[PDB]
Amino acid sequence: IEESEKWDQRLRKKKQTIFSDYHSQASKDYNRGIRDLKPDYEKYDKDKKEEKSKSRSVALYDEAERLDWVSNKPDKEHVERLVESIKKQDQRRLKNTKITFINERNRKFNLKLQRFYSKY
Amino acid sequence: ISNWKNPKGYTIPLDKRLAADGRGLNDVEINDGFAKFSEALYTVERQARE
Repeated sequence: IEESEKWDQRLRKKKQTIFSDYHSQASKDYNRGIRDLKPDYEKYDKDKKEEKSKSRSVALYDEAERLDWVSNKPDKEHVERLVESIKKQDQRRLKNTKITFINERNRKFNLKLQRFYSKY
Repeated sequence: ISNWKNPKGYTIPLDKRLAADGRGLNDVEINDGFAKFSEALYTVERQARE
């Protein structure tokens, strides 16, 4: 049944993925990007476990009055993956984005006309 | 698509130019009173002739 359950999840997601508004478009782009994310490296567990042992006062996860989050300077690997993700997404956009007429503009205009009036 | 002018060439096929008009909405019918009118004119014309 587990394989059938995974097919159920696939078919379930397939009928929600088949432009409405910018509001929902932002969310769909964001959760696609999340679907292309790879979290949980060796860093986060070490950070959770190390400075928590000597928590004399204030917790490492407390942010009501935390101060150090202002000065978080990342490492080279994270910025590198930022740049590669951005470049890949840009290339993906440029990849997906791309006789009744006398000129190429007239052609584009006639195709627009065809799109609007052919029904009528 | 205007029947008068366009700044660029922008050729439009004849079907689209034809579709841009209100000719169909304007009915073309004739009153009933013409039928009785003409026939009366034809009746008296024959009567006077005879």
